[PDB]
Amino acid sequence: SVLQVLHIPDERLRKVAKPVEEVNAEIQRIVDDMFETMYAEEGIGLAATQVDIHQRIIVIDVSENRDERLVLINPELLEKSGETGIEEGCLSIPEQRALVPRAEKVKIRALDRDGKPFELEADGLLAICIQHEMDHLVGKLFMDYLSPLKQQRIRQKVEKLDRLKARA
Amino acid sequence: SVLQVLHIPDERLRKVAKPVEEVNAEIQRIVDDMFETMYAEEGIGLAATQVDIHQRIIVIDVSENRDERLVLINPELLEKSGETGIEEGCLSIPEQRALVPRAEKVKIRALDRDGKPFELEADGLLAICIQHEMDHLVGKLFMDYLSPLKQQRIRQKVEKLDRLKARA
Amino acid sequence: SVLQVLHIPDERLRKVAKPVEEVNAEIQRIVDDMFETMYAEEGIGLAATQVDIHQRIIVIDVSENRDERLVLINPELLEKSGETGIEEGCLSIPEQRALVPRAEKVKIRALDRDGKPFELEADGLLAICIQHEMDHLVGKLFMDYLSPLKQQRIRQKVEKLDRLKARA
Ligand code: NI
Ligand code: NI
Ligand code: NI
Repeated sequence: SVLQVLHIPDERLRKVAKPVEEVNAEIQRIVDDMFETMYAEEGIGLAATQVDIHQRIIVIDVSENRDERLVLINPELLEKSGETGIEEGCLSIPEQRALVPRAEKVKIRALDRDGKPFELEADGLLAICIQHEMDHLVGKLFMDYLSPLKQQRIRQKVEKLDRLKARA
Repeated sequence: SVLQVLHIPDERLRKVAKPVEEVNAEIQRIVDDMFETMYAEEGIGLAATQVDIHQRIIVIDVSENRDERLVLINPELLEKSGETGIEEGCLSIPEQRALVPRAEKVKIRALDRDGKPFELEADGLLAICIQHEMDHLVGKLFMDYLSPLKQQRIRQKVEKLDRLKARA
Repeated sequence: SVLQVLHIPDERLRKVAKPVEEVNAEIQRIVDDMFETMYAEEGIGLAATQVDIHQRIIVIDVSENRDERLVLINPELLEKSGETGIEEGCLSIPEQRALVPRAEKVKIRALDRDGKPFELEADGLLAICIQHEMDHLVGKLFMDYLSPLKQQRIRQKVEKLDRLKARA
C-alpha cells in the first residue's frame, strides 16, 4: 500500500519514535509499504514517523537504477567524522531544498528486514541520507538547522503548495 | 496511517481476497488504517482490496455522528431476502452514483477486531453497505450491474477526474 | 444575528449534516444566532440545516419566558418507545401543520453549548420536538410522512405564500 506522507507544519512530525520490539510480519509489512510509498513519491529515503508510524524504521534507496533497498531498524550511530553539506530535500517539506551541516562519514549498527544485526560504514550521499532519516526519528527536520527567516519562508511555500493541491 | 484508495480502472480492484488466517496485531493495524482512511475520505464503508490488501476485511460506519465502528473479518452471508436499491457511491469510483439491485435484508456471520465470531441481521442502509463491501472482496464493483453504456460513461468520468487532477 | 430560514422546496433542506468536530467559539456563535432566529420567528425548535448550516446542532426552547434553552450538539438516539402524534409545524413549511407518527418516549445523548456530554429522557411535546429536529439533520421533513397528494398540497400552499410575500 501507498501511505500518506505528512507535511509540515504537522506536529506528528515532531514525535520521538520508539524502538521496534520484534521484527515480525507486521513490521515487514510496514517496511514494504514504506518502500512502495518512497518510490511512488520518488524520494531516496523515508522514515516511519513521516507516515505517522512512530517506531525506529528507515528505508533508503540512493541507487541510480532504484533497485537497491536498504532497511535500518533501530539504527544506532557508532562513529562519525568530518563535515559536509548538500542541498537536502524531504518528502515532508515538498519542493524545498537547503544546505544543512552533516558529518561526512558515519558508522551505524542496525537490524535488517529479517531482524539480523549489521554494521555499515557510509560516506557521500548515503551518509547524509542516513543522518537526515535518523533526525526524523527524534522529531528533527532539516529546516531546524536554518535561520528563523529561512524557516518561515519554507513553511510558507509549503502551505501554499498544499492550498492549491487541495483546491475546492 | 492513511492508505491510498485505488480507482477504476485499476486491475487490482478485480482480485479475489483470501480469508484472514489469524486475527493478530498485523491485521488489527490494517483495520485501524482502514478506518483512518475511510474517515479521511469521508466514506461509510471500505474493503481491504480497495487499498491493495487482498484479505477478507471490511470496515463500516453508517452512523450519523461517525462513531460507530463495525469490523467484518471473513464475512459470510447466511440469509438474505427482499430487494431494494439506492444510489450507491464508492471511493474507488469517485463522485459517481447509481442505483443498484440489492437484497433488502441480510444476515451475516463474521469475526470482529478481536477475532471473536458474531452474527448480525441488517436491513436498510447497513444491509446495502454490507453487500457492496462484500462484492469488493470478490472483485466486483457497483458499475458491474449497469448497462455497457453507463459503465463506459462512468469509466470516462473518473478518468477525466483523475487525469485532470494530476499535476506533478 | 437573525439568520434566514430556508423554505421548501429548497434542496439544501435535504442535505445530511456533518457532526461537529469541536465545540468552539464559532460553534457557540452559531448556537446563539440560531436561538435568536428561532425566537424572532417564534418557533420552539430549529435545526442548523434549516438556516443552511449543515452541522449537527439543534436548539429548542418551549418555555413561555424564553428562558429554558436546550442545545443538542451531535445528538444520538439511545432508546425510544411508544407511539404518538400531534399536528406539527415547522418554520421551513410556513403556516402548514400535519399529524405525524412519532415515538412517545425518547432517550438521547448529546453535547451542550459547552461541549459537555449529557443524557436526556423526554416524553410529551419535548420528545416529539427532538425527533422532528433530529430528522432535519438527515434531510427529512414532516411532510415526508404524508401521502403524495398531501405533500403536493403543502408544497403549493407554501409556494403561494412566498409568492405573495415577494411583491415589488
Ligand atoms: Ni525527510
Ligand atoms: Ni465501494
Ligand atoms: Ni422543522
